[PDB]
Amino acid sequence: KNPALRMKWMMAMKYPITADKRIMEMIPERNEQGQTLWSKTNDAGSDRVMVSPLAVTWWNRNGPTTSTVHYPKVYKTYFE
Amino acid sequence: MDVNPTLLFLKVPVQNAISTTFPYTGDPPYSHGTGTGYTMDTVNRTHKYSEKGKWTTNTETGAPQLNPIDGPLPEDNEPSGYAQTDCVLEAMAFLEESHPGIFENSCLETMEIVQQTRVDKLTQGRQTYDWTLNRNQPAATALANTIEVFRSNGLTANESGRLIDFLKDVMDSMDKEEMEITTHFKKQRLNKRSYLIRALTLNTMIATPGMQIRGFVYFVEALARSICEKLEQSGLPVGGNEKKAKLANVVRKMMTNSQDTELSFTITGDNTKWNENQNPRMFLAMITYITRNQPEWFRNVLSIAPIMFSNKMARLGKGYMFESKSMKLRTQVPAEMLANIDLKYFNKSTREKIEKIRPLLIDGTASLSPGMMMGMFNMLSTVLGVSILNLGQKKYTKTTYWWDGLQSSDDFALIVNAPNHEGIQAGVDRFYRTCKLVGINMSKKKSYINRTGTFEFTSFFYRYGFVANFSMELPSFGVSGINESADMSVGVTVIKNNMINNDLGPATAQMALQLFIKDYRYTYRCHRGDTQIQTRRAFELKKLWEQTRSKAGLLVSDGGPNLYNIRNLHIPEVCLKWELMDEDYQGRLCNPMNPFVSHYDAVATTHSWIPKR
Amino acid sequence: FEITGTMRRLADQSLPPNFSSLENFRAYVDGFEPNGCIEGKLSQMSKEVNARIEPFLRTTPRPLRLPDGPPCSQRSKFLLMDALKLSIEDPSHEGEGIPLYDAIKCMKTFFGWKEPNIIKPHEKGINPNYLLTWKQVLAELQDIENEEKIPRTKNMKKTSQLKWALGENMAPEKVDFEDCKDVNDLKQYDSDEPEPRSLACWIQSEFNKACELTDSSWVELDEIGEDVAPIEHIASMRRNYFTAEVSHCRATEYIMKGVYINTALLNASCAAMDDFQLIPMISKCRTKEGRRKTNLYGFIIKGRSHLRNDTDVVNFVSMEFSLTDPRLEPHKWEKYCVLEIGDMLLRTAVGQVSRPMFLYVRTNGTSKIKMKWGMEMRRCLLQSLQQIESMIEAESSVKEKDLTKEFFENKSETWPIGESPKGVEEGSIGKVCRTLLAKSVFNSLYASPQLEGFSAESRKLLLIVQALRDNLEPGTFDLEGLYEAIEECLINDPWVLLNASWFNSFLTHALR
Amino acid sequence: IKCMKTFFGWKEPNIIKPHEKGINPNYLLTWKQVLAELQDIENEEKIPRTK
Repeated sequence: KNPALRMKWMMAMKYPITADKRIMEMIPERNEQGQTLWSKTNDAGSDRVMVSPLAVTWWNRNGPTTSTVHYPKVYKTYFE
Repeated sequence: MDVNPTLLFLKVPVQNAISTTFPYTGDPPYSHGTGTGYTMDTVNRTHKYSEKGKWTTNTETGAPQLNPIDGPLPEDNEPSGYAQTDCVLEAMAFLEESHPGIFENSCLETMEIVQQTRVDKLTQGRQTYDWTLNRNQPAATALANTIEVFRSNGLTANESGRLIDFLKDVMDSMDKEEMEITTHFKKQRLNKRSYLIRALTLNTMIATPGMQIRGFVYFVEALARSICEKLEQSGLPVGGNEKKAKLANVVRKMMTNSQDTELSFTITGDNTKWNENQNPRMFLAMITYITRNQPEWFRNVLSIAPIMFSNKMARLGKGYMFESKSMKLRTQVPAEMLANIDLKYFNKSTREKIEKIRPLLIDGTASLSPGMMMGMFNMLSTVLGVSILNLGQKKYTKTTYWWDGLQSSDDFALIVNAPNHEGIQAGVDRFYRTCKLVGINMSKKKSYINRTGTFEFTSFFYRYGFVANFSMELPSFGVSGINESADMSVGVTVIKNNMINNDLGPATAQMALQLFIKDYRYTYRCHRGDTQIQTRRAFELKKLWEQTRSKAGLLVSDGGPNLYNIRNLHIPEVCLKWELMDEDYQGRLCNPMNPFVSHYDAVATTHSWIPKR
Repeated sequence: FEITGTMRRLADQSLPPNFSSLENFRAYVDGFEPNGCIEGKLSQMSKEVNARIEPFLRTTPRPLRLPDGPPCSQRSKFLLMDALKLSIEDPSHEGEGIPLYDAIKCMKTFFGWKEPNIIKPHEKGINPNYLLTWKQVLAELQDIENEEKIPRTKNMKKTSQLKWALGENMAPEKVDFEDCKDVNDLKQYDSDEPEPRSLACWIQSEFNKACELTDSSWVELDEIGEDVAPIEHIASMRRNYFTAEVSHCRATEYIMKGVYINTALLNASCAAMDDFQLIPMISKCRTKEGRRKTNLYGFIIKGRSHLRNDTDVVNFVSMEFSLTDPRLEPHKWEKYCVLEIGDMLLRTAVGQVSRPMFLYVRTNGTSKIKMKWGMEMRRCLLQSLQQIESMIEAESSVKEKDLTKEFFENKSETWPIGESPKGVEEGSIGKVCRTLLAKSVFNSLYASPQLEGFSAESRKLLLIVQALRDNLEPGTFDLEGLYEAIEECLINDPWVLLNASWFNSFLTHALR
Repeated sequence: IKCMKTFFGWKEPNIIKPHEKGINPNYLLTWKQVLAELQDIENEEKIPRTK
């Protein structure tokens, strides 16, 4: 019932995140240290795959880069 | 040396260190004071303060309703709900006279609000007594249950989308002799009496009403809010900053024309048994006076909630629990067995409650015609109190003394000016008796009077032009538990709102931010990349740390530092750092093609993931 | 919009008397004119209905009458001032150590174990069961090294002494009333009025020791954004001056103990619902030289924790190390059974001294709503700070300047903070901060409806006394009613009784 | 494990000096398996004495 305790408990789990099936062809299963980034396990009722929080940091430090020029202007009020 | 914190009041005035007298500043872990015995005591107390009323069995109900108003005037200072219709109407008339046109205008804005009122808005509320399951359920499900049962019957107009048609469907259910329910798992039938009694019960949870009355009470609350917004003496429904000025305003208004020889005394007053004495029939009279020279339909809509509150009932909790010392049992009795039962099974104290309540038992629900419950007509009671305060002008008292002040739902502060001490006493007595005439009782034990300059009103301690600025409800310095991106924004927004609503101090806000950031980092394992704490993420967060040239642009979820302070809490973290992030970091973090997101103000980043279900 | 049927006939009875129809009353109201009935009904009203003001002089207030009876006893969930720690140092490679192996490491540093014997017996328990429970705790910590794989958590064997200690067999059966109608002794829960108890001296000593300074840092707060605005400078100055003085206080250690223990209990209750899991009482601090230190206070054996609501109760047994003899103040330990478990060797300045080391054992019960209350004890800092800050802003308004510097930096200790044989002593701003933190912590620990009622009702008496001290001519309407309202909350709670005694001392010193 | 946790400079392995009489990819995979099997320790319900 309390979301905070649930979040704290579930972050201690191994693959608390859900991602698209295509993630397995974008990030390696294990990183440089041998830590597994995702597991070949589907979601409870959908086609999403179980994913570790390490995969988000792996994407943020090694993922493909795109153009982010119009992002500063789309949230015009927030950046102002 | 024996430490004694209270001795701090030998030097510091009490109003300055008043915050040290509040033990919790939050919500204590016992939440006691509720039960069947408490409800029985409440009903007995309500019917005891109005013993000299008129008893009458209701035709549609069959329970003895008590009408105490227009009864004998009280002889002593004990609580009494013997209100007077003529006095109430005179107070309303004088209130309208002193503020010409207020009732008419308030009727216009109430009509404007009532026109486009949506049924879905009724989902916003606390726990509601569901009349189908005979139990407490959230309003979001109670509304669905009632509309679906109405759909099962010939009451399927509430899909018009406007709450007026839903209320009309509620109206039409009154004149149907059979209410049928088909639960997809049985056939249930409620006749006239059963449905009527189930539609007029106040269920324990302080109690809660059913779903057929929340719409009716909302319109009268809106009308009373419109009335109060034009009233200066009311302490509702304003927030904190716009309310702290009202104390100074009323202090100055009573100390300008006053010279140095006219005495001025202020009373920090509290009202005793506020809800056990005010009567819905007087609220009916006030509603009728307010909406005069108005369309019949609008007057009819607003006139029914006092009627139902005059013909309401209180549910008797869940029951009582027994024990045995031989067979080792904990058998219970529900509420429905309190009508016919053996009185030896209870102790001495409960027996008197049962003997007093037994005449009022009808199908497990006690009859409670006089009185109210906790916090239903707070705005209307505030209007009545302001009307009583309005009688303190010199054009109404016609005497050397005159009073004015502030009135909240049940709290009031009253300043009275008079040339002499005897005039002050006479004015206090006249205000007391005028309140007694209208069913308003002032707690003598909880009230005190002194010279003007220091007083209290709704936990606002005014002393020589200063009001203490501390928060009576501290924030939660914890993660909301949504995801990394949402939790930061929600926490900083909570801190900012609590500063701009409860007048949280800047240093306390900074320490709350520190505690929240600590909790966030420990929950999401996102400690700084230069830290020595080792977790499962610590490797990756360090590989992102040395890789990044501008380390002050990294998000906290990415091992970056905290750049938040008092001046930054209105800026989202991504926006706050979108000048120090590296180009590749910006491309990776805000890539639309990331596998974590799929198509309270946060930019969509890779940290906006969906957790496991 | 129209009303027909049920409400048309129902409204006629929802009117003032001498009225028959709702439409008749509605028509009557439309023509109402104020003829001055209020003045007439005031003239008819009896003179006994008044609001007579009795003056409040410097001889009117009387001291609160504390109840009589046997002295009060400790009811805290862990030992406060009698706690003993088994500590181990930790460099930097022990980052996230399992609480079970930290407890084993802490116990391996003690070689003074003896044959246990009961020093003070519990009057309402089977003391041999407590002895056997301690022996089983000691034995089950040595079988860990004898397993093929090392377990992350230890679940104890469900022995008879644990079953009695955890209340696993006295839970009676939920049977319907129809099957037990004819029972000769079936009554409702005996709600015997709590026995009044007198105020004992131990609680004041507890509070005194709670405000003192320790040799370790107990809070290490994270960094914040750089200060630019002047208000940020003021806030940072206040917060840094508050934290630098409160970080070493014993109340902060109590906060950390509560947070850690309640977090561990909640985690065990959520995870091992059927196990008699052993939970170490662990706290972590920083030494004066910056080394991490882990402290073991004792052990908690948790019962079955099938929790559905927030009011379901988990039973547990707490065994806590101590060096205080329970026979000095036996009345404080009414609910404990105290064993003698070892001989600690204290190396004081005059050499080594051998002192008996005791174990305090009692059965307790908690719940999810109580554990969440204990987990969020860091709020006691946030409260305490705003109590100091509000004392500054209120005082800095009459001078229309900023008095932050004049409070912390001014080395004149100018705040009356306690009693003494000679008189009222005075302390500095830092001691006041620690005293306020200790008061908040004790309010959290000894939280009860009696404390809430006493605080609310004595706030009014404090305000009245303040108005008297301001020569504002205070006036009351029923002072005896207020006094009876206050004295109703004083029954048996040591913390509320201590606060009432504090109020009595302030009242006897303020009228001078 | 404690000694290995003090190093954060791990990199993607590649063969610098191949063995003239061996299958170097087997050595690369053996090192990768050594690294991976040291992280599965935390995924066991009980901690083993030897791996």
